[PDB]
Amino acid sequence: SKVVVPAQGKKITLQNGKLNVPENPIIPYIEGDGIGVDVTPAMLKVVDAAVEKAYKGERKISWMEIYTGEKSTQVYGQDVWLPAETLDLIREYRVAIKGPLTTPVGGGIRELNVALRQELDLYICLRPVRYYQGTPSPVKHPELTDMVIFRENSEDIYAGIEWKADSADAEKVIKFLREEMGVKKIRFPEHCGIGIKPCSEEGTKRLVRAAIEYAIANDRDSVTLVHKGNIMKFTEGAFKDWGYQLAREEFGGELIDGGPWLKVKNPNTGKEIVIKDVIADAFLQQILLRPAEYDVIACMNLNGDYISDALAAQVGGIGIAPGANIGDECALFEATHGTAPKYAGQDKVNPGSIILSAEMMLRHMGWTEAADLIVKGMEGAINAKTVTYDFERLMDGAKLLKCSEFGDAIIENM
Amino acid sequence: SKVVVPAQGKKITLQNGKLNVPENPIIPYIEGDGIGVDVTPAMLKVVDAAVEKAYKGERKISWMEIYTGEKSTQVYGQDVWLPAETLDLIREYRVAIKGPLTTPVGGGIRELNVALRQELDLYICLRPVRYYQGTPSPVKHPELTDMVIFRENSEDIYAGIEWKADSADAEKVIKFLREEMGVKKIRFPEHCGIGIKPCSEEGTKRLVRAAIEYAIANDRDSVTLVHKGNIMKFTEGAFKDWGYQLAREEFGGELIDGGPWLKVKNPNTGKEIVIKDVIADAFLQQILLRPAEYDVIACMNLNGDYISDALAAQVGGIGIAPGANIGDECALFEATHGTAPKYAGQDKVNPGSIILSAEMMLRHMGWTEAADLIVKGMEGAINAKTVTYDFERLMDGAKLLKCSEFGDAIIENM
Ligand SMILES: [Mg+2]
Ligand SMILES: [Mg+2]
Repeated sequence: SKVVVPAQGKKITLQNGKLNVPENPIIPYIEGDGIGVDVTPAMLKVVDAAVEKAYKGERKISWMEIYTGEKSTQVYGQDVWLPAETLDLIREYRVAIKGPLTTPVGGGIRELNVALRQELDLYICLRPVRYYQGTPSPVKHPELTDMVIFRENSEDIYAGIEWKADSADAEKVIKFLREEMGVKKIRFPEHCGIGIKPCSEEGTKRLVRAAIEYAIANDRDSVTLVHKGNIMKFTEGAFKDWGYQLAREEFGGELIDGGPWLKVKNPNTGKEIVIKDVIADAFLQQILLRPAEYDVIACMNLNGDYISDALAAQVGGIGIAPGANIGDECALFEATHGTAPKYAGQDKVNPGSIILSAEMMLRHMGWTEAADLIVKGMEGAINAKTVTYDFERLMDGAKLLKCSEFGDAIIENM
Repeated sequence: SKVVVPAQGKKITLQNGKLNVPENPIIPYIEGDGIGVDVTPAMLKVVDAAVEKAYKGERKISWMEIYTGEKSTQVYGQDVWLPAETLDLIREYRVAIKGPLTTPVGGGIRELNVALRQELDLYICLRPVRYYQGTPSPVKHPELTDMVIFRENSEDIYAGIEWKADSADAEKVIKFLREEMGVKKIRFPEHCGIGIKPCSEEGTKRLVRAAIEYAIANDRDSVTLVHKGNIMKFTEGAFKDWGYQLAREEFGGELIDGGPWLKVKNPNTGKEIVIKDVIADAFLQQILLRPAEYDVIACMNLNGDYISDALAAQVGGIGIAPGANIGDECALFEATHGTAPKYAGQDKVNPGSIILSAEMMLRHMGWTEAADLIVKGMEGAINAKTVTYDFERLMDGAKLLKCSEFGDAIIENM
């Protein structure tokens, strides 16, 4: 109703599990607030250059702007941060990509990024992190990191089931706990806020199934389930046991003998994928001390949040980290950084993240060559030391490029 | 009743907030399971050498072995992993130190380490991490890390309030949530485990008060509250707001203008301590990318768990990381690593952690000179490259010492 749907262009179709992508598909994009106004132009430009170059004019993307966050209130009225048609359109057109989103404080509004994931049931947050040769890193050997995070998006403490301290609701559930459930374990029951952490068996099994499958399809070496199950036995511990059980029941998992680790034979490459687990705080140490030991990672929402942030910082990619939120009916690719309002409009921040989310999207559409051209361009520009301010501060010998220029530098290196 | 309390020796006294330490105090020690049998002898030895050297025979520690974990079942019978007198004795004699602890699976037993903290109400987990010059580090600039973690020990999801999926209890609280609380937010209510996360106002304020005080007393530069309050508003967000409020109300905090950060003037040194906060996943990035920006850290239980593990790995100290659990009535110093059963009895693992927990204990007793001699010894042995296998693997030019020998190497460098 304020979205102008492209005159030329045709809907991506979901013909039973498989995407049927036309040569001129309509892709919804949400510009994003803050520096969204800088990085989303650079991304439209390098993606159009990359499918122009790859298919020699045969294909073109019809971009369709849709709204969420701050831009949505400037388009539909002060009070609408998430248009109900944004959710219908993402679902209708099947893939979309978004820039950073501002969520307001003072208005009782829950995080808009999370809200999209939950509302659309995009239960897989897929964050690939690998080192791009030449980016400044705080660690001695960032080349050793080549991991893929499968973070569960729909349950855990992120579900948003909580009550304020001294509220009547909190007073009530705490009464239910102490009186009806007999819980003698809340140190201070007065002035106490309460959060709920749910972990179901369908919720962890649809995620782990996606991770092992990814591992077969890209014939990766292992799947590590990470969890804090020794303390939280019935949510995080349950997660790990449902994960092993699924590897045993659906993927023909066998004990690497003695247990607990399992071996899954990739039906395609013949290799063996080790299914293993490690306690989450020890994992935070293991990624820094022995990164080559880990490959595909499956975990719950809060852990997945932390893991991907820590790993993106160690490969020097806190501004070039790609992200996808995939459900069964649609997928939403996104910049993983914030809106950085101080820099908005200066054309200076790194477009890197949203551009690599655009390559994940292209790869997801099956337009593999266009997607290969982008990681080619990226490697080329980073190696040329033709870089944006955030990388140049840390490099000696680098040429400082604006956001839009770094876009053109990716197209030059294609 | 199986504890032989020293013939010579005298109880530490708590004469209203202040410890009255005699010259021959009785200190309870729990040996620990696994490599506890290797590292606890080395610690008794370097601490006795350090108070012998410091006070020229005037003082001596009367060590009193008390039991928990696996050793306790070999002493009191198969079923007692935590003697009720362990808790009375730690509380009576005021300071104690423990080695690693095995908690069994298959028996419905909750983590013995956590259980001690909760049972004794030791609400401050105090983990100092700083770099020891010469230890192998995975990062380029570990010298930049000099942080102190104040982790809340008594509430959060660690409190252990959870129910199994398909259990009657879980069926009941989920019914209460959906029907009586109107929660439409559990994606899969069937086959779902449920965990409870409590965060009270007395619980976060007794912790933050301890952290700011530490900061005045050691005139550190800042206190960072870390939290995930944008998602968990009423527990982690509450934590941050109760923390700012306490800095404002008790420590005369003032806006570093515009907000949100506050300035506390140290009544002793005259300097200003900045009180600030940062979202926890971004913090995991900030410690690696800008460690010099952070000093004293205050956070809840799960975050504190993760932060200290990640920081100890970046300074190369996953085996020499000290720890204290401090309450108002007693304190328990501890090895922070696990029991490492494959290595137990080989005299090979690093005694480093429990020895630096012993220096924190000495420092806590006011026996400062003995405590200074230990960090002197430690620096000396690490710099001599006279080291245990875990450091030698990563060093070129190092002399490989057994656990007990590394003990003697600390006494030589004193
Ligand atoms: Mg995050
Ligand atoms: Mg831990």
